[PDB]
Amino acid sequence: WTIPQLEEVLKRQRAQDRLFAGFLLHNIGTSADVQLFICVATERN
Amino acid sequence: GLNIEQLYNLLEQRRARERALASFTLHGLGFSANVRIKVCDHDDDQ
Repeated sequence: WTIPQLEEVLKRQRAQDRLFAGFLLHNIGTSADVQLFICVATERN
Repeated sequence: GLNIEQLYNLLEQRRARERALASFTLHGLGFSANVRIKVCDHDDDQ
């Protein structure tokens, strides 16, 4: 994909609604991963 | 309404029952308190 044919694709991507999660983060001393989990109701796991 | 023989028969028939018990070893913390206990499925591992 060169320059002039992906802007429409980006517009299409933005056109459809999306979900997101926000983060605020700082230095922790050692590089490490972050694992997220999605608890749901039923107890709760 | 139960007499000596009545409570007797009750005790022998009760001795044969099969029960789930919680065994407690308590001592008191200087104040009256209560403990509520709950059971859950054996799931130790959504």
